[PDB]
Amino acid sequence: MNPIILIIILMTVMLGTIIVMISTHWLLIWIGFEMNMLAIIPIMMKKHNPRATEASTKYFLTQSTASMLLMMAIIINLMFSGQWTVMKLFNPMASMLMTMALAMKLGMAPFHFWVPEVTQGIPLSSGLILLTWQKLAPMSVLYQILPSINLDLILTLSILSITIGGWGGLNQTQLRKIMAYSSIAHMGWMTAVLLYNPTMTLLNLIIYIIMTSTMFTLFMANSTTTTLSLSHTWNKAPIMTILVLITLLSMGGLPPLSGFMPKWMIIQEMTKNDSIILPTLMAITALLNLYFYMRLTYSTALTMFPSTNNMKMKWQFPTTKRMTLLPTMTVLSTMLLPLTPILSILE
Amino acid sequence: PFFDVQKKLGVDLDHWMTIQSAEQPHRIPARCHAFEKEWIECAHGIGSIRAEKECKIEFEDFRECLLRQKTMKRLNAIKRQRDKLIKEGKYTPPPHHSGQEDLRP
Amino acid sequence: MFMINVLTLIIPILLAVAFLTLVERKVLGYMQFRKGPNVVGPYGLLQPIADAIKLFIKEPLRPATSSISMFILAPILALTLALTMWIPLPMPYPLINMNLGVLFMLAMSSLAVYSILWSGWASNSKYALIGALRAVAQTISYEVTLAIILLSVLLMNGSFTLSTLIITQEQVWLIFPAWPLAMMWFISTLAETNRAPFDLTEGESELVSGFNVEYAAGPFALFFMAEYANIIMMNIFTTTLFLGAFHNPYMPELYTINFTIKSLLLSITFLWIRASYPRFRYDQLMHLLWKNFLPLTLALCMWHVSLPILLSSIPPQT
Amino acid sequence: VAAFLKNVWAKEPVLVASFAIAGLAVILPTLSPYTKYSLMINRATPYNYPVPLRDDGNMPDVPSHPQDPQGPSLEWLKRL
Amino acid sequence: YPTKETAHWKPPPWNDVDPPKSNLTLNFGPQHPAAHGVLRLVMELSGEMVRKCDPHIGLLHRGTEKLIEYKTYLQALPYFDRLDYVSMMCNEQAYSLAV
Amino acid sequence: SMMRWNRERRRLQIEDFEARIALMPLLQAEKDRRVLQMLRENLEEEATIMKDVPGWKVGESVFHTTRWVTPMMGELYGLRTGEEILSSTYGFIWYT
Amino acid sequence: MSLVYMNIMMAFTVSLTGLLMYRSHLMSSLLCLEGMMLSLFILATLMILNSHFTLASMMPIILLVFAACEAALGLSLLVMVSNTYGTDYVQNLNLLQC
Amino acid sequence: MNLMITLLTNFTLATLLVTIAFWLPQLNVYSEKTSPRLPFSMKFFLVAITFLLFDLEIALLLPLPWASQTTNLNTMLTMALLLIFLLAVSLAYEWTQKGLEWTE
Amino acid sequence: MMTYIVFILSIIFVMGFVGFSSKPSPIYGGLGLIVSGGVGCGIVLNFGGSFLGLMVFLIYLGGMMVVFGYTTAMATEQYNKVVLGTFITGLLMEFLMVYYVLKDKEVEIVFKFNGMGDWVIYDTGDSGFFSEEAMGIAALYSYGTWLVIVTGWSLLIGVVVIMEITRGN
Amino acid sequence: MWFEVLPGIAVMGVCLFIPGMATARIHRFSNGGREKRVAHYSYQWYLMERDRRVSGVNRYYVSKGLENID
Ligand SMILES: CCCCCCCCCCCCCCCCCC(=O)OC[C@H](COP(=O)([O-])OCC[N+](C)(C)C)OC(=O)CCCCCCCCCCCCCCCCC
Ligand SMILES: CCCCCCCCCCCCCCCCCC(=O)OC[C@H](COP(=O)(O)OCCN)OC(=O)CCCCCCCCCCCCCCCCC
Ligand SMILES: CCCCCCCCCCCCCCCCCC(=O)OC[C@H](COP(=O)(O)OCCN)OC(=O)CCCCCCCCCCCCCCCCC
Ligand SMILES: CCCCCCCCCCCCCCCCCC(=O)OC[C@H](COP(=O)(O)OCCN)OC(=O)CCCCCCCCCCCCCCCCC
Ligand SMILES: CCCCCCCCCCCCCCCCCC(=O)OC[C@H](COP(=O)(O)OCCN)OC(=O)CCCCCCCCCCCCCCCCC
Repeated sequence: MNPIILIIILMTVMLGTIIVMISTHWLLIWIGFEMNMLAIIPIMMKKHNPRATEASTKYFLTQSTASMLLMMAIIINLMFSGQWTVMKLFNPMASMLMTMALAMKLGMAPFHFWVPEVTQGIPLSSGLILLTWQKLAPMSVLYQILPSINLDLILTLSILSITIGGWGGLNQTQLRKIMAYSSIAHMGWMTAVLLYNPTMTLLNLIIYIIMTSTMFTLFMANSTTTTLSLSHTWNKAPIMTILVLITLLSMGGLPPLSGFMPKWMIIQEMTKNDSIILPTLMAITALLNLYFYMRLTYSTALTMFPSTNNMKMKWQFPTTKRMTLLPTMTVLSTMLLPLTPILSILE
Repeated sequence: PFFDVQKKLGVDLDHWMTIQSAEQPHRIPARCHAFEKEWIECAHGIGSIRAEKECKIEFEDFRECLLRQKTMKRLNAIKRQRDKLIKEGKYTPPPHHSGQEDLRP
Repeated sequence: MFMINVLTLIIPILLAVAFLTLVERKVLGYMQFRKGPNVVGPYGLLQPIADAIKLFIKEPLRPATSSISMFILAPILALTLALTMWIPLPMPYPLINMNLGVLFMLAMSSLAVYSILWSGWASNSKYALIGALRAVAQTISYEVTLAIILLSVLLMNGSFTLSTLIITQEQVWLIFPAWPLAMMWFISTLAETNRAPFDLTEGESELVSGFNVEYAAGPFALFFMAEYANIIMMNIFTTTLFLGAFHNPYMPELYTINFTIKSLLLSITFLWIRASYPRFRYDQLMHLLWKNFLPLTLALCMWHVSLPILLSSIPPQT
Repeated sequence: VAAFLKNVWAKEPVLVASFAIAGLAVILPTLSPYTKYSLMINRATPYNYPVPLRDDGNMPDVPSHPQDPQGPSLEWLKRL
Repeated sequence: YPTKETAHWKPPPWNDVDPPKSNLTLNFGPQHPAAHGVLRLVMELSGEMVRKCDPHIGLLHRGTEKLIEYKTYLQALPYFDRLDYVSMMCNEQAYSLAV
Repeated sequence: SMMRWNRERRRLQIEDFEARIALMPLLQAEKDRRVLQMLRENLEEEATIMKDVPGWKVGESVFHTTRWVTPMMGELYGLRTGEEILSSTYGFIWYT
Repeated sequence: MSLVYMNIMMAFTVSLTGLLMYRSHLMSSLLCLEGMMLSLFILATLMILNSHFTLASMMPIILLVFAACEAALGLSLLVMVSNTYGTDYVQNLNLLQC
Repeated sequence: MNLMITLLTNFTLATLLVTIAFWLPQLNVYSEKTSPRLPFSMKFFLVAITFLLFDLEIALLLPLPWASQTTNLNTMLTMALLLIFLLAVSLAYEWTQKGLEWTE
Repeated sequence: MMTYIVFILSIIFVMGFVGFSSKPSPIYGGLGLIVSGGVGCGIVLNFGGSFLGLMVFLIYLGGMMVVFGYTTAMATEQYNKVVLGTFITGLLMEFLMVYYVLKDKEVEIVFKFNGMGDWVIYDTGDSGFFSEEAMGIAALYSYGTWLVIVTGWSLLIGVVVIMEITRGN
Repeated sequence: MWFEVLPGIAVMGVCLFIPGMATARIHRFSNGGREKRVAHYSYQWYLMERDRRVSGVNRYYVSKGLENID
């Protein structure tokens, strides 16, 4: 791709997300999602192989279905309210349709069925964009419609997303599919606390984006798309094994790391509202996420899988890859739990 | 993440298409202009939680302005009783509901 | 009484289409130093009747079709659109006096390519489908300049009303402020109807028009007469659009004779262009559209947007 | 700026005419004396009803009748 | 964890690029057979382009220059009018100059 | 030529609009009496029809307000013939 | 409410279940998607004309333009799939199962 | 209603002439005649999508004869010239990256 | 019957969506969506949306379904049970809905719906010397500055996006 | 010579002359010897329906002047 065209297309993705964030009109929300999808489709087809075309086709179909259901929810809102303000909805049917449409845009279960395939079919930078930047706009729309969101619907979507994102990654050896099922589980965690305290939703979103950006930046720096190719990191760059160790122990919710902070604050705010069983089932289900995280750490850092002879040639060459913000994203995804009351800036 | 950039910069990007009572071209009134103005001027500043209960009557009048469901239900009742009285023979339509009276203006 | 008006529209359309074949063969005859038909009728006037009776009893051609229902619907759609493009034409009064007759004609002429595409789907040839795709791409290509030239002219009209376009040109022909739009319009309407030098289905530069080829086609007379209804219609629309005549409200026959004479001269100008030039290659008229007409059409579209504002000559809405 | 312009007028006169017509369309209403009159005619076209005012007692610039002298006049539109 | 159902799953390629897993051949004829009418061409088209053009001739092969062998010189003269039948007396003149 | 003629056409449009404006008070008065005539006739026929129904309030407002609400098409042409209905509800849309 | 709104909603759900149940082709999926868009256009237009809400008259144009650009993107994806496999069948697009 | 009567008459005349032209040459009983994927082009699809995109830009340009009547003429003239300029920039990008090639 | 003309067109609209949504072929699917777009356009035209109906004909049916048929001619090759069965299933469901709402004058599938014609809910006013729908569409330029900016930017990006992904390199 | 095409052009011109002259004479016959009322805008239809109501014979084209008022 022409780098001028790449810069304009990434600015168009960011512009669509900004138009969803800053606008007060439902048509501009829909325009922003259309702009976002239309611009992100060539980011997925950057390499032009049949897997990227398949992934972009599946992504187009799911996001197009979600966009049309979103416009139907907007149209039923215009029926029962005669206006266009992006605020609470004035019909539970429009609320159900918009919650389904935003669940399809997030890839929350049971609409999760595109996320591992589409994440597998695309490169690691485009997968990073899909799993971090594309979560910002539908969570903003869910942040603005939460007086109208059905409780049972969003909690069913949340627990089904946590359970399916837990049992999905336990069978996987591809790193992109592991990050995709981790995306499903963490979006369940984010929407589970939304009607209770959406500041903790924003906290979980920011900490998840930092940790996912750390993991995809490590995967781009090591050029590893499978577990077994990530295993050969110790014989090439031994510091990267330490970094994937501390980041995967972070994403599993282990203290004293910063990935403990979101789920601890979510359990902390949901038990204020007299819900004990639901965050306990969420917390027990997150052990599956930590299980395949521990599987990755055993395969990469805590053991040494046997390498090949051609690694000796790569010993003689350093990394020329622009590892942008990788030390900053590694430190902020591990050592932020002493700064847990920093969450008040998101209020 | 409702970053209210429009109110921060003072620019108007989409507040004009948002409601029916906004400044329309050639001052065209909407069919529920008064009802939406009453519901908005009721519900302004008191938040959603107080607006769902303290502005329920203006909201009901505005919803029944938009959808006209109570009006159509009333017309269904009147038309059904009228057709029943035509079927029972106890009613004849007047000359001004038959087309034989050469209308007013 | 209104059905009488509909029939006195649509039956003389078919008679004018029938005698356009005679006028074409005669005018192409004398422009080629020969004569057209003069044996079959007195001065050849019974040539279209003889030819229509010949075509209506000639055998259905040789083969069968891929889709039967679209093979039926493509002449039905072609004739229906070719007859419904006439109803907002003000001459001096339109049949259906609609507020958006310009946009109606542009939309129903955008619908006209489905007859081409369904006749391509209907024939069993995979090569006639390619030729139908090339003709569809040609027609939808020149629809772009049709739309933008039409918009640029209606910026001096004030509305989409075709009857207002007679009121607009009471002081001057609208070809005088808009002759580059008029000449690009005339060539683009020439390229809409698959008319020479742009007729690639009925000529060479074609992969399927090739002497012992396949492709069951329909009755040729119906597509032919829908095509000539489109030709006479687009010339009357160009006459109304640029060369709009004087209209006395108490004597409508003055405007009727005037637009009739101008439309006849403009259809003879179609006949006189097709007997003067070789055909374009397909990429040459794609070049003529996308790299010659459309830059000038966008430039003149900006010009006719900004020109009534800088001259204080904005036409009224009503 | 002179040899390139003659060269592109020899090679591609269609595009030279296109950019010339487009450039005049852009820059000419900013140099036109009649652009103000377009605004003045469009705001003086009465699509709606001129809804009258309650005479509280002191509105000297609002007339009491259409044919009164005070009020926005259209002598410029008749005369031009 | 392989199962009975997910047994046919081979692992994906390393660079995620799969192998891709033609051009048109046209028999040609002149449109209206009045000028040439007896031309046959076998094309190899590449969309718009022409990759190979194979003219098939002999469709008007009459065996003129075997019929000449069994006729006299005056009898062989009118075969030359019919070779290039828009260049009649030129071929007459060429055979005349040869004899 | 188009400058002179479109300036003349805008002056003629303003003349037609001021004829409309000078006629609008009379037409508004006639339309007020028109809709009040039709609502009063519908109220009288409701009074002579809706007697057998228990608990019916004749002329009951479906709105909680006492503000004048603009009459609907069914509120005026509801108890009348279908020809008057069609001429009021698709007359201008279907007109030529 | 209005009786025609029931039919336009049921049309959207019919084209939904057509889009939510594939048979073979991706083109039929895009046709069901644009039928969904068509029903959205009609329903939005009937509301905005019914309300006499003037500034939302430009909204169905924006819906039509954005979703036809969406449809052009979908047809380009279909073209790349057909250039890969020869057909637009959805069962050829199953490489990403493993 | 006059329009629907006219469309019904035109569709009926079209169907009647098609019914004639498919059933009238069957009256003369002839003999029974017994003796006895297309290559995809990227350029055809690209000129079709180029039509569709510029037709959407035309669909934005279509309310201009009404938009000239506004009172905010500086804003209206700016956005009108901006839409025609975006159509021109779309054509320029379609030019210079060799999109309009062999169907130029 | 004539007072229920928009309802009759809406029933033909639902029947057309059942016709192509059962998906016999992309060719006949495109045909059914063309006929459906025409009758839904008639629904729009009978409320006073003349410009929006002609936008359906000129843009939707005139450009986009032309491009869908153009691409379908380049995808499938020219020459059942589930299609016809789902067609008659949708036809039975729709005529049962029609029979219920015509015998009861109130139905509740998801929302409540009237059984009379939709002529009742119109307005009894005039607009003057303009179409309100035409003036609201004309206001895309003076009022809708940001809307035109984002729509034109999305169309320019759409041109760039189609040239990037169809290049294959 | 060249004027031999003029009978066919004359027949085609008469066939183009028939629809417009026909609709002009039908609009004068159907509307009281005058033009058909053009109602593009709702004010024109409002006045036209007012004319239909004030004529008494359910016709918009029956004009009532100063003889109708006292
Ligand atoms: C409506 C009534 C009739 C109208 C007139 C039409 C009748 C005459 C028809 C004649 C027969 C035509 C048969 C078909 C011919 C098709 C080929 C053809 O002509 O191609 C077009 C040719 C194509 O170009 P070309 O092929 O000749 O040139 C080669 C081009 N390159 C180098 C790119 C390969 O020309 C055009 O496109 C011109 C279109 C119209 C131009 C209008 C000019 C306006 C100028 C205004 C002033 C500009 C100066 C600068 C600015 C000044 C400002 C103050
Ligand atoms: C309420 C919240 C509101 C919003 C707050 C902010 C949200 C931040 C969301 C971050 C999303 C990041 C998406 C990916 C980075 C964006 C730029 C981009 O696309 O970079 C990829 C780029 C492409 O280079 P290319 O050559 O294509 O690489 C493939 C190999 N040839 O280059 C590369 O591939 C280089 C490899 C390294 C790239 C690392 C990029 C890290 C970016 C994220 C930083 C962390 C987020 C900011 C801090 C937290 C904020 C909440
Ligand atoms: C394969 C299928 C068959 C193919 C062949 C047949 C179909 C194709 C050819 C016919 C196309 C029919 C087009 C019908 C609508 C045309 C647009 C239209 O109605 O425009 C005219 C006018 C709008 O202008 P305006 O003046 O503003 O309105 C009156 C206000 N005084 O508006 C009016 O005057 C409104 C009049 C009442 C509304 C008329 C609605 C007609 C019925 C619905 C459409 C029927 C056709 C369906 C198929 C269409 C094509 C797919
Ligand atoms: C400022 C106002 C707004 C301006 C924008 C609006 C424009 C309206 C017209 C729309 C045009 C759309 C398409 C434009 C494409 C331009 C680029 C181009 O075509 O470059 C290629 C061309 C050489 O073509 P080639 O690659 O050989 O292709 C085969 C063709 N024979 O290269 C060339 O032919 C060279 C073209 C560039 C030089 C032209 C100079 C014209 C100067 C005219 C006088 C000054 C006018 C003031 C404005 C100037 C703006 C540049
Ligand atoms: C808006 C206007 C539209 C006008 C459209 C039509 C234009 C052309 C009008 C007609 C022009 C003149 C026609 C003359 C035809 C030849 C007549 C003739 O002489 O036929 C001779 C033939 C055999 O007769 P026989 O008895 O053998 O003669 C030997 C005598 N020693 O005898 C016969 O063949 C028998 C008689 C045949 C007569 C045919 C007449 C022409 C019919 C054309 C059909 C349409 C006519 C117009 C309809 C509308 C106006 C009324």
